[PDB]
Formats: sequence, C-alpha cells, structure tokens
Amino acid sequence: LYSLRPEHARERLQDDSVETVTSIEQAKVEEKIQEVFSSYKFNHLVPRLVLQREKHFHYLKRGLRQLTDAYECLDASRPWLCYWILHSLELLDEPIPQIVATDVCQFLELCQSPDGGFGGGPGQYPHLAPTYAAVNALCIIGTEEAYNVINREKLLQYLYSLKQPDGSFLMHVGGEVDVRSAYCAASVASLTNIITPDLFEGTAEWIARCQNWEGGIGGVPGMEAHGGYTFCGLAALVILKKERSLNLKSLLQWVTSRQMRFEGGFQGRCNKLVDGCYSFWQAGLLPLLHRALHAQGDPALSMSHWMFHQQALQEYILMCCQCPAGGLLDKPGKSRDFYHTCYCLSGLSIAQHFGSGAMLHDVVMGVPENVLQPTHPVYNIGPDKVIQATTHFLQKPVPGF
Amino acid sequence: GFLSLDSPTYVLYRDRAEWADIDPVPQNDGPSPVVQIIYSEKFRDVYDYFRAVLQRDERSERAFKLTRDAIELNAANYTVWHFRRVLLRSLQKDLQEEMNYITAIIEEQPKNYQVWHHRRVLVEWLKDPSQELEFIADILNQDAKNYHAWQHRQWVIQEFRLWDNELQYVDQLLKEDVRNNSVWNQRHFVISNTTGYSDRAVLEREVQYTLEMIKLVPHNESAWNYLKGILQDRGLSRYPNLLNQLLDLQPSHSSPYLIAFLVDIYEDMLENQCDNKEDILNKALELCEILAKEKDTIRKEYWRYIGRSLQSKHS
Ligand SMILES: C/C(=C\COP(=O)(O)OP(=O)(O)O)CC/C=C(\C)COCc1cccc(C(=O)c2ccccc2)c1
Ligand SMILES: [Zn+2]
Repeated sequence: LYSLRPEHARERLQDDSVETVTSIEQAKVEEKIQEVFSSYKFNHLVPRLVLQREKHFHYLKRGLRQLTDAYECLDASRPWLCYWILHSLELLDEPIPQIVATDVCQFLELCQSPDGGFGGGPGQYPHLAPTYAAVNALCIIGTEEAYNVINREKLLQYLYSLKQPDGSFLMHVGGEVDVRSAYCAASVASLTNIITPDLFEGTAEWIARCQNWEGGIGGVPGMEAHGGYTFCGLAALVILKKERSLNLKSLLQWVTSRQMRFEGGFQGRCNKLVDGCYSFWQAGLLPLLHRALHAQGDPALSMSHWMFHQQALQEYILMCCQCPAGGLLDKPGKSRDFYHTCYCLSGLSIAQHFGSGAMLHDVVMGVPENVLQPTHPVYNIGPDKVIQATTHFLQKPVPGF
Repeated sequence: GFLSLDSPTYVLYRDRAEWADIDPVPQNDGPSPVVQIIYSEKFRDVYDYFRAVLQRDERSERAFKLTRDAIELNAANYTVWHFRRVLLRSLQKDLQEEMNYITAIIEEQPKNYQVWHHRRVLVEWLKDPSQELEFIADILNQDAKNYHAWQHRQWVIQEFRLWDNELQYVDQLLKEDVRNNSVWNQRHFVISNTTGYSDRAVLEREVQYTLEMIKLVPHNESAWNYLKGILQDRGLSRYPNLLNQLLDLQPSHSSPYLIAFLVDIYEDMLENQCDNKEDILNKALELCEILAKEKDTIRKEYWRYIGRSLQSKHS
C-alpha cells in the first residue's frame, strides 16, 4: 500500500508556519486520514483492502424502492436517485430484474414532460439535470421498453428551447446557465441520436471560454476552475469532437495537480479538501485526455496507465470512503449517500481499468474481488450500454419536424 | 400572516379553514413506485396543496404564501420556485420585501442554486445592484469560498460595471487567507477585465506581489498557479530574469512548486529555440525524474509523460 509506506509521512502539509483557514482545515483532514491509514498498525492486523460489495448492494437495492424522509431534499432529483443506484448496481455487476426495470421505466415516464425532457419527479417541470439522469438510467436498463420511454421529438424540441445565441444552454426555462447544461444536452442528444446540424452551434466555443488561467474550467466564463465543471466541459467537447478547442496541456497540468499527495484522492478546486466523488469528475478526465492527445497522435502517452496515481486513488476510496453499513462517502466522518456511492464506485472503476486501442491494463488494489465493471468516461454508464443505446437510436433518424 | 413552518403552533394545511375549499392533489408515483420517499406528514401536506393550487394555476396570495413553505421544505424544487416567480408578478408583490426574503433564506442555505438564481432574477427586475456587493461579502465572511457567492459577485460586477473597489476587496481577503484560490481567481477576473496584463507596469506589479506571497508561504499552490497563469500566457521563456530569480530560492524556498515551475520554463525555452538546447533539456529531464521518483510521486505518471514528451520533442 502506497499510502502506508513510511516515506509517505513526508507528504503531510507544510504550512510554512503561516496558518490560515485553508491550512488549518486541510490539516484536520490529513490528521483524520492518517488515523485511518495507521489503524492497522495500531491494532496489529494485516491491511485487507476489501470493497464491501454485499453491504453496498443491500443499501442500493433498498434505496431503489424506498427512502426515508432524509431524502426529502432530493424530492426534485428522483431521476438522479434512479441513475445513481442503477449505475452503482451496474458497476457492482448486479443485474436489474425485468420487474424492477419496468417499474423504473414507468416512473421515468411520469417524470417525462409532454413538452420534452424530464422533471425531477412526477409532474415537475422539465430540467436538464434530471433529463440527463433519466436518459442515462434508461440506457443502463437498455430494454426496448426503456428506449421507447424517451419521446425523441419533444426532447430535441426541448433542447432547442434552452439553446442560447452565444452557444450555451439554460438548465431549464427561466433558469440558469453553466457548463453542466451543455454536457447534459450533448449527452442525451448524442445517445438518442437527435443532433441536428445547428443544435450545438457555438457550444464548443462557449465551453472553451470557461477554461481559465488555471487550466481547468469554471461554471461560466470568469469562474474558478472546478472538477465537476471541468469534467462536463471536456466530456461535452469529446461528444462534439472539439476537444482541441481547449488548451489540453494546461488542463492536463491542472487536473493532475488536483490529486492530493497525502490523501491520495482528488480535491475539487485548488486549496480545497479531498472528496471521494471527485474520484470520478477529476480522475475521469484523464481517460478523456488520453483519448484526445492520442487522437492528436501523442507519442509519449502511456500504454498501461492513466496519467494520475491509480494506486493512491484506489487506496483512498477503499480505506477512507466506505461506510461499514454499506454505501460510500465524501471523506471519513461524512455520512453515506447514493451520490457518493455512485461516484466513489465510478471513480474506482476508472482507477482499475486502462485502455488505449488494443491496450487493456487493469490495476485492482486489495482482494481481486474488488474489480468492478468498467464505465464509459464520457457518459458514466457501462461501455456496452453506450454502444447498445447509440446503435439502437441510430435506427431512428434525427427528427426533421 | 406568515405562520412559520417552525412555529410551535404550525397547523397542517388540511387542518386549515381558509384552505378548506380546495382539495389536495396527492403525488402520482404509480402502482409500483421506485426511489420512493417516505414523506413526513408536513412535507406531504404542503406538497399536496402546492400540487392543487398549481394544477389549477391559482394565482392567489394564499398560493404565494404556501410556496414559501414548500420552498423551506425543499429549496431545490425548481418548479415551486418557478410558480413563486409567476405569483410575484401577478400579485404585483413588493420585490424589495422579496429581496429581504431571499436574503434570509440564502443566509440559511447558501449552497443552494435556486436561492441564488432567484436573487439574480430579483436584481434584474429591480435593476438595482445597490445591496449586492455588501450581501455577498457577508456570505463570504461565513464561507470565503462559496462558489455561488463568487459567481453572483462576478455577475453583479460585470452587469452593473462595479469594478472600482473589487481589487481592494481582493487584497483584503488575500490578507485573511493568502491560500484562498477563489480570491486569486477574483484577482485575475478584475485585472483582466479592467487594465489587462499587457500593461507592463501591471504585469510587473502582479509578478512582484505574487513573488512576495511565495516568499511568505512557499508551499501555497495558489500563488504559484497564478504566477504561471499570468506569464504562461506570453511564454515563460519571454522572461529571462525569472528563471534566475527562481533558481535562487532553490535552497531557501524550494518546494516542488519551484521544481515544477522550472520544468515549465524549460519546456517553453525548448519550444522557442533556446541556446544550450542539449543542456537545458537534460535539466528539465533531471527535474522530471526528481519529481517522478522523489519530490512529487503522486504525479509520477504525469512527470514521466512530461519526460518522454520532452525527449520526443527536443532529442
Ligand atoms: C458549486 C459546485 C461545487 C462547489 O461545492 P463545494 O461544496 O464548495 O465543494 P468543494 O469545496 O469540493 O468545491 C459545482 C459542482 C459541480 C458538479 C459536481 C458537476 O456534476 C455533474 C452534474 C451534471 C448535471 C447536473 C449536476 C447537478 O449537480 C445538478 C444539481 C441540481 C440541479 C441540476 C443539476 C451535476
Ligand atoms: Zn463529494
């Protein structure tokens, strides 16, 4: 274990004897993480990195049917809960009973708006986030019933209703704009084959304006570079085949600088705290950058590894992010939730599976039963589901109106 | 008459007479619900009634007051926020009282998107930005890195052209925490939208300031990234003295940020036809190995790539 090596203690924060809220909070985290790393030594047991599959599974299969009122704050994000859970099960190789699947299809049907797109629950106005989630869920299920749920003409019409003159998209009508809306749109339109010629006109340019002095991408032009927005911006560009619109080098330098030398996991933005969900938004960028630089025929690219420390990340997630009762989380001391379970699991899979053409190199830390199903770095659903969905919807032509 | 959702004497809407006429529309989750939330009686109650007034599109003062309860139960429900803005215009509500409302709920839930978007819509309607910089500063006094707060600040400053005092504010927060990257970002936002970095005097002022900050906190990554960010533009090799000046902190302020910044300067020298190319290249590769094997092993895959790529390029 890279984290447990003695030389690793040298990675602890050096505050230069100038304390600020930033150094003080980072220190608290490193202290907390250190107690976790060293627990084995203090209890004299041999470290056993084991992904608690059965624990995670009961938590997931349970949340997929019902949730306590703690989830009232997610009453407007129900298609998200379906996506996070169904996607987590998928990574855990847990299949969806034809009965559950149809129930989910029926539910998302209630969330779907008569004017295209999906709402966060039965009867809610459509919004791009739950639309992205609903569509991703339906593709994970991948049945003809699931695919048929999506009204492709109203969906395209809906995207057009959010399209802006500058290339951006509103998240919903009378709503806000940021890099997430472009990704939600590019994701659902590509998967469902509704991309017309002018739909994403000027979108690659608008997203490129979101890249700042840091190399990363902010929510809108001018904003601080963030891991969540940077994944959306780059993944959207890959879908649009415009990755080259970004300074890929400065971005590569920024994302790799986000891995915490000590904790091993990724932080969202410079000088903030590590968080397990970033195992996906940040680490997920490396596979994307790999593909892009290789598309530019980059000779120096690795033939076996992603450009981040895959070992340290897997160690952070396994030792520091699992809840004994099942479910994964932000960092030690945090409460488990379906969002973090989805992204900690998603980021683990990215850390375990490498691929670049004919090259396929796995790196599974701990018990080999730790290997999870691979995840497509752009859509974040199984690679097979993506091929299966696009191949299906390609049988339908792009809505002419 | 706002009966607080928290009030000890708060009563369900169904147990309320001024509501009695309207029948509550429950939620249709289907015969076989999934990710079904076991609502509390209160949550369930307010939403069945919200559903009812919305289904009938009842633009009443009573509907306006209920949305407030539905928002407090779930501030992320954008549909409710939507209807609420609908009612703000119909009933012709005092938008200043509504600014007071949104100021209060943002203080309570500053990390919510809806609350901030709503405030923006109000500022647009009233075309009044007078309270903004002060309100936002109070939120940043609680969480100096709130992304929404910084986004809102950027929008108010750009829309209403309130640039004059932001660089001073930035200096203030940098004194408070020189590691606050949101502030280093704000610094670049202000400068690039006012003077720009082509003005050599400004550039000089900024590169010197940043260098002092590095002296004080050599391991503060933000100062380093800002230094790279404003010079990287014109090409780090365009600045001869800089390589020297950093090679001096080599024993004093020599974190792996200094090491990395040197590989950055070398990278650019190689690309811009530098003298001693064979020499400079070995250095950059030496640093790349010191980094990959010793100083910055978390980024070994990156530093190796940098090594390879550098060779492939200037062999
Ligand atoms: C404010 C902020 C980060 C700042 O958070 P902070 O707590 O300060 O954390 P850090 O310190 O780690 O930055 C933005 C984080 C962005 C992320 C995680 C991008 O995630 C992808 C995505 C796609 C589509 C929708 C969403 C939504 O989250 C969503 C939610 C509601 C409505 C619609 C869509 C996200
Ligand atoms: Zn998180």
